[PDB]
Amino acid sequence: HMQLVSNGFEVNLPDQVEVIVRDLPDPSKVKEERTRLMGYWFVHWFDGKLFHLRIKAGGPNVDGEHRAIRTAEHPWLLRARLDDALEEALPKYAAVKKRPFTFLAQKDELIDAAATAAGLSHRLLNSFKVIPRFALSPKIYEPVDGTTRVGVFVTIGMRYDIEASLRDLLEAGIDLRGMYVVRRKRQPGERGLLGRVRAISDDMVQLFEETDLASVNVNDAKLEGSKENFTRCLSALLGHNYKKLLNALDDQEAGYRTGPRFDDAVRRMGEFLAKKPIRLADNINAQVGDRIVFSNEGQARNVRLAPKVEYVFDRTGAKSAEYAWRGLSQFGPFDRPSFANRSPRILVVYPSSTQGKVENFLSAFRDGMGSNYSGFSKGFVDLMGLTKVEFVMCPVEVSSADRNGAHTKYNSAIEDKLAGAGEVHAGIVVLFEDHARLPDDRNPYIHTKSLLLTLGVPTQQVRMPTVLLEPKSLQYTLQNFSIATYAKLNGTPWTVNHDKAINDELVVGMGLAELSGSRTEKRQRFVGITTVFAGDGSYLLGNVSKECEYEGYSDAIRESMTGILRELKKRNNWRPGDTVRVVFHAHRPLKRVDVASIVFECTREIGSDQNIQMAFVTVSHDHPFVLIDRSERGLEAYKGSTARKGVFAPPRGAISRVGRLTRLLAVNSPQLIKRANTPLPTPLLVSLHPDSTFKDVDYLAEQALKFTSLSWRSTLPAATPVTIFYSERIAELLGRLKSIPNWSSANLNIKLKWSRWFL
RNA sequence: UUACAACCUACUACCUCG
DNA sequence: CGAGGTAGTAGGTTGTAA
Ligand SMILES: [Mg+2]
Repeated sequence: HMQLVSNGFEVNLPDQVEVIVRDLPDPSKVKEERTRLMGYWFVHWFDGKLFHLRIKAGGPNVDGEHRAIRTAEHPWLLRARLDDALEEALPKYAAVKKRPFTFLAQKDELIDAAATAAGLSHRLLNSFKVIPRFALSPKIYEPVDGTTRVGVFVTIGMRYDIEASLRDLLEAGIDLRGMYVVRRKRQPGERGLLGRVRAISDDMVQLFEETDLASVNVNDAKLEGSKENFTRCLSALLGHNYKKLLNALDDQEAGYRTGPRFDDAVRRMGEFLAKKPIRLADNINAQVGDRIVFSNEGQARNVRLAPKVEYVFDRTGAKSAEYAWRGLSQFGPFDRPSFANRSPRILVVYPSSTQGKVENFLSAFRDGMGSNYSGFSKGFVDLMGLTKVEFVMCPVEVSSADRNGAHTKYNSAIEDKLAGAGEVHAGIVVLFEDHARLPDDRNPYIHTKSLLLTLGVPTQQVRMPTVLLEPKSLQYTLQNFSIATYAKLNGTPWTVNHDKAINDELVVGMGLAELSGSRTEKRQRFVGITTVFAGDGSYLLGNVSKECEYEGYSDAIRESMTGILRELKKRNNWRPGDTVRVVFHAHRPLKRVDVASIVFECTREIGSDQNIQMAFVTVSHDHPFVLIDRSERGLEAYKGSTARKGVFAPPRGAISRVGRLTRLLAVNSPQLIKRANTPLPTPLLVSLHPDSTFKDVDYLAEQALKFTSLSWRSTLPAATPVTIFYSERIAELLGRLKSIPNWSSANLNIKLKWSRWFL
């Protein structure tokens, strides 16, 4: 876009500050000196050295060497001092966090405002609070390459908090049983979470899944400020008015979170922070400047709009579209000419009592909903170019009220049905809502997923509330169910475009899952790996991981890359002088040492005959940056609407430069924004590891964008590139399956090698 | 567990450097 | 093993399907 406005302001800083520097090779002394010199000096440890900035005349003295520190060369000093000085600039706002300074609005409280707007009241409602929370993050950025500056970035959220005495909630007739409670006050490094409520007898809450002690005094504990606890309290207290409160609260928040309202709030924060000089030290001021923009003015080259992603439906490119569903329904799937299994046999496993409902869903899915539900008129068979689909019906004698034996019944019925039947190529498993979230030792989702994956049969499962959706929602659910089921059968629904530049490119991602059976039990880490290859004008999904242990994960990345390089070379028969590029994706940066051994081992495997280029990229969701497109009017929220959605939301594929290694990428355009009250979106942050030998982060941001469009879980694009997302879905599944009796990964790389079984 | 999206809370980690 | 900058991951509730 021409000009993208950020949520940050320039901070005009002195061009240098004098400081006193002392060697301190042991960081553990810092906390003793910081305290010792409180109020008189700001101190900061960097690079084995203690840096001391005099904030005011007279107090303990410091020894060391005098140095002048030039802000252009070492912005880290004054960046850290700003964290404290912003706090000091706002003495009437109490820090609820430091670094970044985070604080509450003085008066605004939205429960009260929503209650008033809805016409509601209840004696305990003043004890439920939703309060705007602002943070001010000083960040280093580079308008133009080689030149640094510090800006202050403004972000807004809401603190949800339930102040109510547990005694008063019990006495007003809310059932506290099972609610998570936290300490009212926390000490330094003390935990918040205490456990769940078993009972309140006497002056004390009895807890289970406790973290430390098994009981705690009513007055030391509060319900955690979760949506679960708000809904459970307020629905009980307000009954059939609860809906009115909710819709009105949604309106209040929109007043802080939509584009023009966010923009206006950042404006007002800036004007407040600007009104005075912000003082860094006794005789040293900083000054909050203009809003930071991302533009191509005056030899800055800080923004671009990537072209639209093309959804690709053949090996050439004749058949492309801007949207997955419109492409698919028009051309059929990318692999239609070669797809091997025109007559899939699909086992359908379901509670016997849901038979008529399951038959209706199956008819809709297979044969279509017809021409009044135009999102899913024609059905899976014609959609995908198949000859037919045979269902093998597997009813299970199981009740929704059965909490302990549901998994056993599903599995027995599967075994018994399969033993007679011939080959089945996939299954659909239909699940009761009350079974969906049972613990894994008795969960029918995971037990049936396990048994059928062991047998080499991918499944697409579904809950009964989904089976029963009204037809206008059901059409969109059948789109997504269809896309994943076809992919489960080895199909390639679509690919995404790329330009033929170098002689081969491999992208590998890694994803984490952190699993436990409850919130009070320590999570265990598992990983997945997903690979994607450049093909002939479009990107192709490779093989995925079958092992999921987190320990050794850098070696597993290295092993995946070196094995695939070796096989890519044999296949493509690279010529002397060809260039091969390897890109890695994750939600965190790799270690420098691991980058070194990966590069070493990939370079040794490829050999001296080819050039290799390697990039290591972090994709970040939660950071302090927001992009505002003031040109964007937004769209009508539905047909004929004075309300707008995605007002000020940058276009999808907008790429802004933060610094040499970092870009912001806008993914959620007005079209994709859900409703009028949906907030201004945040972009993803794309960061290139400094040790990368391939350096074009613009190219890597556009590539990440394309990979969000490659998901076969949905017609709509994913939140993060499939290299990472598929890996998280694999890690979660494989880490759960680890503990399920009789699970074996043996078929994962045999019957299921081309099955997208993890979608 | 059709999904996409938003939010909230809780939990802690990750990388760097010495 | 700690300073320092940073933000990841899980699970719940509600609205909507480029
Ligand atoms: Mg799925």
